[PDB]
Amino acid sequence: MRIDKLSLLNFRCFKQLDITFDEHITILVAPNGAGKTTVLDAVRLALFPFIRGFDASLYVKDKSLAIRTEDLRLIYRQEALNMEMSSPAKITATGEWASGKTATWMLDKRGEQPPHEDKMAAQLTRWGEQLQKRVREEHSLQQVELPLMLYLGTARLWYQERYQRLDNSAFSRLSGYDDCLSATSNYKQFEQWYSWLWLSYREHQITQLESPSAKLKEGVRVQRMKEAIQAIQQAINCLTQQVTGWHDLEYSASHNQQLVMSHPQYGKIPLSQLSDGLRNAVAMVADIAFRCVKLNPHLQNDAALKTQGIVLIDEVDMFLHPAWQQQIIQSLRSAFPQIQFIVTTHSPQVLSTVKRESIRLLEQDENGNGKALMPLGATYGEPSNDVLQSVMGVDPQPAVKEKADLQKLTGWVDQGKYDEPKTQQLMVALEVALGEKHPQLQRLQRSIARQRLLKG
Amino acid sequence: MRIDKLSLLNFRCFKQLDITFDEHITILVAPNGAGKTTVLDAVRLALFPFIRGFDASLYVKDKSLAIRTEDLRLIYRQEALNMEMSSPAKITATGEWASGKTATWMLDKRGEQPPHEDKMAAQLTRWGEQLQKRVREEHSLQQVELPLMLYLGTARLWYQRLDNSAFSRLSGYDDCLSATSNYKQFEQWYSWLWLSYREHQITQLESPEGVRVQRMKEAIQAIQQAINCLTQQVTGWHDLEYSASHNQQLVMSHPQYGKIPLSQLSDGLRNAVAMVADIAFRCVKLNPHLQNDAALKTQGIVLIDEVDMFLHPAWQQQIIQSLRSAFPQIQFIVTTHSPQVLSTVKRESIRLLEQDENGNGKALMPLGATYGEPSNDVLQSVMGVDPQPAVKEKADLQKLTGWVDQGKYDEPKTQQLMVALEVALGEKHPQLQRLQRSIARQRLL
Amino acid sequence: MRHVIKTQLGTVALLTAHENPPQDADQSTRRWRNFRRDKAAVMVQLINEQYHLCCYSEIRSDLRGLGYHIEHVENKSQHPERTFDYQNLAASALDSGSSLKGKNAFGGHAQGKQDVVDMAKFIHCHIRDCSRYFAYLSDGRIVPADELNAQETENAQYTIDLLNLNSGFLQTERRNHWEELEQLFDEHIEKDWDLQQLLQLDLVSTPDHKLHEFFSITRQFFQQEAEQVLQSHA
Ligand SMILES: Nc1ncnc2c1ncn2[C@@H]1O[C@H](COP(=O)(O)OP(=O)(O)OP(=O)(O)O)[C@@H](O)[C@H]1O
Repeated sequence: MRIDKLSLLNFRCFKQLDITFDEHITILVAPNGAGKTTVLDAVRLALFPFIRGFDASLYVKDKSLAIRTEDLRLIYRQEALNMEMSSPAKITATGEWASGKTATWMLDKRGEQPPHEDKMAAQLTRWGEQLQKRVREEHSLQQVELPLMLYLGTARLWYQERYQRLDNSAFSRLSGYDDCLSATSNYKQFEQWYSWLWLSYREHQITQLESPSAKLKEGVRVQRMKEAIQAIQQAINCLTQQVTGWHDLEYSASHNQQLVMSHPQYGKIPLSQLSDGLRNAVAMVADIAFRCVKLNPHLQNDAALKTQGIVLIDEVDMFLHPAWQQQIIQSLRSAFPQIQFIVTTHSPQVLSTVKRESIRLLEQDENGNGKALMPLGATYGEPSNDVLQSVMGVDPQPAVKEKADLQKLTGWVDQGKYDEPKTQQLMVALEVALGEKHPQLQRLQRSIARQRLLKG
Repeated sequence: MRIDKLSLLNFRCFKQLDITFDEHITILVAPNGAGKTTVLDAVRLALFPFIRGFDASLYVKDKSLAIRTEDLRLIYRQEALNMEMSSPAKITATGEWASGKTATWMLDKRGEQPPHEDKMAAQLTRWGEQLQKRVREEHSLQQVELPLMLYLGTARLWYQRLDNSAFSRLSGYDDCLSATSNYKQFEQWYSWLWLSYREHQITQLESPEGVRVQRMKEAIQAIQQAINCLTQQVTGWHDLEYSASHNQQLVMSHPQYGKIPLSQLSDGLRNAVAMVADIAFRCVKLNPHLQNDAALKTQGIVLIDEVDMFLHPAWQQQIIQSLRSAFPQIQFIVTTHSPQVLSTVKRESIRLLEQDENGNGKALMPLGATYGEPSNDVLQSVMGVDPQPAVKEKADLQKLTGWVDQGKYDEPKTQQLMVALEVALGEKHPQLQRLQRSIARQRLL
Repeated sequence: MRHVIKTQLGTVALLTAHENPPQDADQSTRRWRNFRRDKAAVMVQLINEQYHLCCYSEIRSDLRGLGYHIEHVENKSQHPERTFDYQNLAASALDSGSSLKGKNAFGGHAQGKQDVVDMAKFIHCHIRDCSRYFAYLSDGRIVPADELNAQETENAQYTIDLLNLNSGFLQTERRNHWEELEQLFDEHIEKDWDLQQLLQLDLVSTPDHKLHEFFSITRQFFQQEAEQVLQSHA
C-alpha cells in the first residue's frame, strides 16, 4: 500500500492544503506551529478504513481514529462577539492498494453530525475483509502477503512499563495489526513476545537434543524460531552496531530475566541501563521488525527486507547526537527497503543526507492557506551550515553582543575603507572580544591583503 | 547552597572521576553513553540528605534516591567471558551550605549491603531540620531564606494556598527531586491565579484585602518578568496574561500585532515557557518576604538533562542566556549535545567527558574557543564531527577534485569518473559544475 | 544590479496587443491571462537580452532548473496602461508555471513586490546608474554603498527589502561565489597566471548570449582588472 497525495480542507490548522509524497522517504519541516503533527494525524486518519476491515476498530474505544468535532476549524474575530466553525472538514487521499490498483478516497465531517465516508472508502474496507478471508483459508497452496501500517508518536517512550505464538494461523497473523495506529508505547508487547520466542527456542532446542527422533517435525519448529530471531537481530544491528558498537539484542535469564545487549569492550549490559538514544532507537526498530515478522511468517529471513507498507515517525532523531543524526535515514532505508517512510525533523544533520525532492517545507498565511514546497537549493551532501541558512533560514553566526560590531566592521572593510583609525580601533576591539582566530576576522584580513595587493 | 567539586568511585560507568563545577552555569558535553546522566544522578544523590530533613520528604522512601546494586561498576573479562562486579560505590561532594559554611560529605554502598552515609552527611540533615524548625516561627522578625533544589530530567513531560505560613512555604519542596513540567498543569494553575486576581481587582472598581491580594500580585509580576527574559528579545512578545474576552485563553502582547494566544505555538516553546514559569513559581512560594524580587534573589541548584529538547535551532541559541538573566543567583548544571547551545558560552563553562580503555574518566575544558563561534566550527572542533556528511560518492568527489587540481583532466580515467559522477549525482551538482569551470579555466592558456 | 540595455522593439503580437491599452486592473488581468499563447517569444527575447541572468538577483535559473517568468517592472495593477509596453517587461527567476512562490520568494515573486511599489524610491535594472547603489560583502549580504547621500541610502535599503534580496538562499549562493573568487585569486597568484585571459571567461559573453552568474560580485572583486577587461572587449 502506498499514498501519493493528500489534500486537507478545514482541518485543524489548515484552511486548505495539498501535499505530495516521495515514494521511499519524505521529510516534513516546519518552523512555526503544529503543521507537521496535523499532517501526520490526517494521514493516520485516512489509513484507518483499511484496518477497520480486520476487526481492528474502536473496540478499545479509540476516539482519536476518526474526525472529531475538536478537529474542525474555529475562527476568532476580535471585532465580533460570535465564533463559528468551518464546515465541512475533509481529508482526501490518492494512492495504490495493490499492484496496478490506483484509488482515491475521501472522509468528511459536517458540524456535529457523525463522520461520513464515500464509496471508495468502503471499498478500502472490503479489500481488508477479503484479505482477511484469504488469510483464514489456510488450506491453500497460494500465499497471500499482508502490508504494514504503523504510527510512532512522541509518546512512544513515556510509560514503557505498563501492560503468545508464531505460526501460519489467522489469529497469529492478524496480531500484527493490534494497536498498530495507537498513540501510546508498545514496548511490553514486544518484550513479552520476544521473551516467549527466546524461551521456546531454547526449550525446543534441548528437547530436540535429548530426543532427535522428531527431526522432521520438531526440527523445523526450531528453525523457524531461529530465523525469526535472526531477522529481528539483523534489523536492529543495521541501526545500532556501526555508530554505537552495541549489537545482538537477546533475552537473558541469568541477568534477572532481562533484555541485554553486547559490546566488544563493555560486555553484556541490560537495555534499561543504556543511554536514552539507544533505548529509543531499539524500540523504534523493534516495533517495525516484529510486526513484519508476525504479519508474514512465510518469509523466514527476509520478512523485514521484503515487506511493504507505510510508517509514520514524529521526531525521528530524538535523543540522537549529530554523528548518529547523519546516518539514521540510510540505516532505516537499509533495514526496511520496501517500506514508505514519512518522518518529521528539525535537524540540519538529517536534512543534509537526503535529496531536495524528499523535503517538504510547510508554511501558512494569515488566512490559513497552507503550502508544502521544496527547497530552492541543493541539500544532498552539503555542509550543515549551508542547509541551516538556505533551508531553515537561520544564520550560523549567533547573536552575541559583538555580532552587530562584526557586521559593521565587515561592511567597512569590504568597501575599501580599512586604513581609517576608526576601522582599526574596531578591528582591535573585536580581536580582543572574539579572538584573532575567528573565521570572519581571518577572511577580513585576507580581504584587506587582497585589496592592498590590487592597488599596484 | 553551592556544590564546587564531585568525586565518583566505581559508579555506573566510571572507575573514577573528579569534576569541578562553575559558579553560575556548567554544561556537560559528550556523545551518547558517555556519562552525563551518571553525573547528574550522582549530584542528585549528594543533595538528598538535605531534602530528607523536611517532612515534605521525610516520608520519601523512593529507591531511586539511594545507591542501588545496579549502580556498581561491571568489568568485562574477555578471557573468562564474564561480568565482574566492583565494590564499593562512593560519592564525595564538596561545597557551601550557608554563607561561610564549607563542608565535604560522602556516601558509599558495599556489595549487596544497604547504603551507608558518613558523619558529615548527617549534619546536612540536621541543618535541614533546623531550617524547618526556624520556618515554624510566629513572632520572629528575622527573615529565613530557603534555597531552591530542583531536578528536571528527560521524563519531565510524561505526566494552591500562596500564604505566608510554614505549610505554604515548605510546599515549594514538593517533588522537587523528581519534578515535572508540562504546559497543561501550568496553564491550569496560572489561570486559577489570574482568576483570583481579577476577582479582587474588580471588587475595587465596584466599591472604591491585604496579604492575600499582594501575594497574588507579586507572584504574577515575578513570573511575567521571568518569561519576559525569555521571549521579549527574539520576538516582541511580553506580559503573558489570562483573558476571558479572548475566549478564556492565555495570551501575549506584541506592540505591532496586538494579542496572540499561547496555544497557537509549537510544543517546544510552550514547554520552555512552562519550565521557566514553574521555576519562578517555586521561587515565589519558597521566599515570600522577597515580594516581586523572589526570582531575582533566590539561591540554589537546578539540574537539567537535555536542556534543548524539542527546540528549534533558533531557540537553542537563546536559552542559556535567558536562564542566566532570569535567575542570576542560581547555579545551573545542564547537559546537551547541540552545537547551537555551545556557540554562545565561554569555554570555562564547558566540560567534555571522556574515558580510557580501563574506565578512568576525565572532564576537561575545551582547548579552543567557542564564544560567538559559527556552529560548523564548534561541530568540527569541540565534537569532532565533520560538518559535511559522508554520502556514498564523497570519496569519488574528493578523488576527482584532487585529480583535476593537479592537472590531469585529459586522461581517460578522469573523464570516465566524471561521466559516472554526472550520471549518479546529476549535471547540476554544484561541485561538478565547479570542476567543469576549473577545467575550462585551465585551457586557453 | 546590472543595467539592461534594450535593443529590440519586440514582437508583432505584443505590438498589436498594445494598440488598445488596458485601463483597469480587471481588463489587464483578463488580457494577460488570454495572452498566454505568445508569451514564449517575448520571454525568449527578454532572456537573450539579459544574457540569461535574473533581472534582480543575477542568477542562472537555467543552470539550476528554476525557470523564468515575465515580470512587470511597474505593477500592472498600479498602472495597467503599460501591461503590453515592452519597455516595462523583464525576466525574473522562479517561473510562474514544489519550490515556488511563498514567504521566502525573491525577485518578482517576493512578498513586498507583490503588494505595492513606490517608484520614487525603487532602484531597478532599467536605471542607467543603478550599479553604484549597491555593494556585495564577504559574508553573502548586499548593502547600500558608502558613497551615497542620506537620501540615496534610504532608496537602496527600501529596494533591498522590497525584493527580499537578503534571503538565506541568496546569501549562501553569494558567499560560495565569494569563496570561489578567493580560490581563483590565490591560484593565479601562485601559478604566475595572467589575470585577463581567465577573466574573459567570466566577463565576456558567448555567441549564445550567456554570462556567468553574479556579474557584479566578480566585477567588484577585481577592482581595476575587471574594468580593463570590460573596456577592452566592450
Ligand atoms: N553498572 C554498570 N557498569 C558498567 N557500565 C554501566 C553500568 N550501568 C550503566 N553502564 C553504562 O553506562 C552508560 C550509560 O551512560 P549515560 O546513560 O549516563 O550516558 P549519556 O548518553 O551521556 O546520557 P543520557 O543519554 O541519559 O543523557 C552506558 O554505556 C551503560 O552501558
